[PDB]
Amino acid sequence: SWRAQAASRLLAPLKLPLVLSGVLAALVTLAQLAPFVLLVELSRLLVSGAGAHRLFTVGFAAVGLLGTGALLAAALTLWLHVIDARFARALRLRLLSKLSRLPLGWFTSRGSGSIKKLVTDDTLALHYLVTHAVPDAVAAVVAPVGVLVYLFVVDWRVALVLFGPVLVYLTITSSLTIQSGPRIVQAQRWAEKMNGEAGSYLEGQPVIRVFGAASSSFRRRLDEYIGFLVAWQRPLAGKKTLMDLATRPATFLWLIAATGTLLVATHRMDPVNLLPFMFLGTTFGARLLGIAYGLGGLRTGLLAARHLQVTLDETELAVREHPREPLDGEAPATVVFDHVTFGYRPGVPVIQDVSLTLRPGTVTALVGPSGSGKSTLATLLARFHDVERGAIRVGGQDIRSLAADELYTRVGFVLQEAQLVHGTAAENIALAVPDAPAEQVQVAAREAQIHDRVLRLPDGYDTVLGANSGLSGGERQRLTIARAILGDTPVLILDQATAFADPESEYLVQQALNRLTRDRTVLVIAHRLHTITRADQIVVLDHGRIVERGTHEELLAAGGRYCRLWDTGQ
Amino acid sequence: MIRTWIALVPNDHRARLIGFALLAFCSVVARAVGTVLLVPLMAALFGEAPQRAWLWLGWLSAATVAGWVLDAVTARIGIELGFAVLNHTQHDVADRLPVVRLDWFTAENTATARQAIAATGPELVGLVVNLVTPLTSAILLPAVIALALLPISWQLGVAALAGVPLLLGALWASAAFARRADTAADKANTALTERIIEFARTQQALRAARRVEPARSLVGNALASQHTATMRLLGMQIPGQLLFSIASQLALIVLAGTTAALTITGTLTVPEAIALIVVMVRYLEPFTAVSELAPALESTRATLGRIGSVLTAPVMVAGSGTWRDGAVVPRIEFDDVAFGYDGGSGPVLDGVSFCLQPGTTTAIVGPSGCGKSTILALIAGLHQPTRGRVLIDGTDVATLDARAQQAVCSVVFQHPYLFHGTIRDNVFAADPGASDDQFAQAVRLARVDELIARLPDGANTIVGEAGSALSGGERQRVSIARALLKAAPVLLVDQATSALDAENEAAVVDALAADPRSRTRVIVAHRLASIRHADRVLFVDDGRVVEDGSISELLTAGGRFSQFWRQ
Ligand SMILES: Nc1ncnc2c1ncn2[C@@H]1O[C@H](COP(=O)(O)OP(=O)(O)OP(=O)(O)O)[C@@H](O)[C@H]1O
Ligand SMILES: Nc1ncnc2c1ncn2[C@@H]1O[C@H](COP(=O)(O)OP(=O)(O)OP(=O)(O)O)[C@@H](O)[C@H]1O
Ligand SMILES: [Mg+2]
Ligand SMILES: [Mg+2]
Ligand SMILES: [Mg+2]
Repeated sequence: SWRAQAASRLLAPLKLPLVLSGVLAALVTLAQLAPFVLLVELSRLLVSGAGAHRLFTVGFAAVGLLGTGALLAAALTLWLHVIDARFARALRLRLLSKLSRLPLGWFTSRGSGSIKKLVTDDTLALHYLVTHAVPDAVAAVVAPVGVLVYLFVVDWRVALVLFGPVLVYLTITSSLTIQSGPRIVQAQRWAEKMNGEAGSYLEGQPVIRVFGAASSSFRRRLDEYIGFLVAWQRPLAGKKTLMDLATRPATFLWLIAATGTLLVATHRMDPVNLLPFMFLGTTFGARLLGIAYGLGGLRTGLLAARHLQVTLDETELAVREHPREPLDGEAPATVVFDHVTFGYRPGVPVIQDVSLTLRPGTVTALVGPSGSGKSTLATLLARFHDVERGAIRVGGQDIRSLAADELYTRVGFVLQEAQLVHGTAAENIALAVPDAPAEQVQVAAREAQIHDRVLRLPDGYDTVLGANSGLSGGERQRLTIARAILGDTPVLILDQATAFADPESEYLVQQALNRLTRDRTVLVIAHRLHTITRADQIVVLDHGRIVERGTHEELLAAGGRYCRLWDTGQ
Repeated sequence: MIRTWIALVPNDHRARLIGFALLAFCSVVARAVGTVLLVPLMAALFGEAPQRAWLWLGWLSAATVAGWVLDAVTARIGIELGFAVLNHTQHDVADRLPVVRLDWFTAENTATARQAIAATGPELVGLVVNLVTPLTSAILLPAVIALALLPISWQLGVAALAGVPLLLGALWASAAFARRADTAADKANTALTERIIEFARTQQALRAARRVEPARSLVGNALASQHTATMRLLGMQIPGQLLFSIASQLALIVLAGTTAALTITGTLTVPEAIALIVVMVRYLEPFTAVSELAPALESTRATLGRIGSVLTAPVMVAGSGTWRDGAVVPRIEFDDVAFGYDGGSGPVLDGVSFCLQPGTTTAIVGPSGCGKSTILALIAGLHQPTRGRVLIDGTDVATLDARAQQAVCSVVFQHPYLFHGTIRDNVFAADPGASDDQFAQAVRLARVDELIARLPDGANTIVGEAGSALSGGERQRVSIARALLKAAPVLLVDQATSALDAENEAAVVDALAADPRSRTRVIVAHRLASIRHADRVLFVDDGRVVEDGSISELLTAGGRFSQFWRQ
């Protein structure tokens, strides 16, 4: 596609440094074309005489102009690569500031290999289109058109032969932009498809070493990528070579030498009129070839610019959507669900009409079968998903009107999959509060019963952990329980947090969490029903709807759905 | 690019690789001869009779046609050497990766592998033409033009030989000025892509810790450093361009001085010097052709360095033994094993010895971080011990063929990782040539049949990147179903119940312990109702097996196991 819409709204702040680099690239190519109009006046001057005082100043004015035109041509392709390295950053800094507020459903559909591509290899695919696209298209129009105009007035007969290569070039370059135009979009579906395979082939390495047949889907999406590159570059490099053999300065120098030795041998021409050809009819080939070899990049920069603008127009999580008012009924740090309805796919719902409310200083349980909307409830409380019906009001105000920088300073979260960033052991505990001086990280680690272990790493609290390069899974979540103890919040939402903890090191972590949160609001999702026997309110939740709520001594002693989820395990 | 790229091409192509460097030398020789044949032509096209320039146009036409043919042939043989290096190296990397030691994949040895298997694309099928063909052609052209100028007069031959050391030195100094800034820009780009992948992967934690805005993101700093590195690279690249311009200018001055001197003294006529001017323009063109190819040269240097670093990784040890028709419900046994991790504290295990009976369930309980998921990884074979021996059915596991020792275990990992696809694809990833009877058996034992009958497009639902399109319990049950669908006569189950609720875990435990296929099962557990069946418990603590025995007698003698659950 040759459309520019959504590719002219994106790269619109470079409005002027493209009209100014078009008059500064059709003025530089007139300075790299000046030495050869002087080598032509000197060549027709040697033949006649012109005592050395005149040959000095046309020979020295053609070896200085070469240097000058080669110097003020690298001063423009350096000013262009600077205002592009400065624009790629200003653009890919708007990308990861825009998709830092898209709903998490936008992340779990692209993956991590199609998001890395979008940011790195899509703002890098606009190079050619930005820097060297207008100069190459404004030089290949003023050098050939004009070096072929000046040559039709010296001799139309010989200059009529130089259209031979120009006509063969125009067909080989027109049967190329036609032939390879589905394979410029078909090759962007393979880049973001091989990035995903590369991501899932290095991370899931312990699985490929046991089952083996899991690498089948990678080794079969690779013989196809190779088979697609093979029959994409095979017929393209031949047409990129037949396009250089016709545009080469050794072809014009033979055509001229062959058609001028026909007009001078038959006395039709004078050999002194060939001189304007030998030095000028060989220049415009470079410009023609440069604009021809740069249509693939020019068309890839229009797909990249269209993928980058359909993303910068997405619907994000607005921070004023609908508040009632900040007051009238609920104290600070009390959460309230009312008639909440949500579903990840438009058709199917996940949670259906849950009411529920958490009091300022009490503990709630949120128990229930697996796959029954509990992590989803916590997630849409964290404002990751923007529920579809009903409201959520933490502290009296809808969470759709909190700045997402005042929301996460009220609610704290210990997620169900303990993920930690690539930093030291103290840049993973002080992640919410990066500046806990040094003896608050130690107190947080002391409360989460991980201080003695972290003080055993190769170099203590300064050991770079990264993605599972230390800290066995049972104690890489006690480092995320400390990350939420440090940076205390008036309401803490604990997910399944003691899943990987033994029942001697979970009795201490859940005892140093009963002393801290004596006035906080807690919601502790749990599957071990014996840890939460002493909660203030247990709420069963199966198939996305509350079915039972009480104090567990009313639950196991009146009714079911809990007296047959607790009796299966005693 | 040379002696590095030559190492990538296979040997069956080392019969048409030394026949490709000949058709390029003949190509540049034809180009140089066609360029030089203009001086005898223009000298007879200006003379008394210009009709004796016909015998000098036949030769120019011959040279031009030969140049056309040779360039087309070397552009056709070029891509056939890219389609044979890309294929070879990609397949070699894909086959090498599942054998590299698990302690090789650090945080920086993983970005390298990911770039090797993800970035290397049209720049491996297009360096054999794009990079090396014009580069060697432009390097060779001035010297051959000088050797062809020698017959006209030797002064110009020795004046144009003096030009090629200038071009070589300009190339060397241009590549040596920017080299540090270039490798720094490469490191910055790699760090930026790694930070971007981390930001896209662990996004909920970053959001809940409000570290997502680029003012405080961990990726904003990487982007800033990447920008400064690229600006420094742009600034350091220009001395190379100025030096190339200076080399061009002074070589042109030497050639023009020799030509003017030889014209004045009386050797060359005036018709000849005019053709020599065109010859020297053609001579100067390679100088401006190499300036473009230098940066691409450094880029392909970096790419091939990455590929080679991946291809020269330390592989895991493996002997040559095999099995007797697989195993036959084997007996695992540790023989004074001791294993410490590569980067970390001292040894996890040190001299742990025990013998597991064949066809018996065995539990491994203990405190957190006390060496259990490392005992399972030593049994499986994912880690070689640093002292001692692991004997499955008597045969040391490290004296077995690499493909005959990954078929005696089916592991359920602590952190389940499913691949991108549907549910049935992941379940069939263990045994792809399975029927529907064994598939239904596996999926029913792991309580995934109700999960499938409870989903809109069950057995075809996408499962996200790892399991992100599934709950923590559904992903774990899919992993259990996958691990049960394999004929390995050893079932290493890890925690594998942490996420299942009270009535899913009881069903899964009963079904897993009521398997029709006889196996040697090993269970690691933190819950008490999760073993309930194992006839032998191993209470590992800090790396030592404090005590073992049956559950019916460990809780009647006051020890670690008795009071490990009362409180
Ligand atoms: N990113 C997603 N896209 C689509 N569907 C999802 C996504 N995440 C979860 N689901 C679906 O929503 C349902 C609710 O799952 P949820 O994560 O709430 O389970 P849960 O009750 O927390 O489970 P457990 O307690 O066992 O961890 C699940 O059946 C799951 O299939
Ligand atoms: N990838 C790794 N690199 C370096 N050290 C590690 C790595 N994984 C674990 N360790 C260390 O080795 C020791 C043994 O860890 P292991 O995985 O056996 O713990 P675990 O018994 O699985 O813990 P849990 O039972 O709580 O999951 C741990 O103390 C841990 O700190
Ligand atoms: Mg560039
Ligand atoms: Mg959950
Ligand atoms: Mg473990």
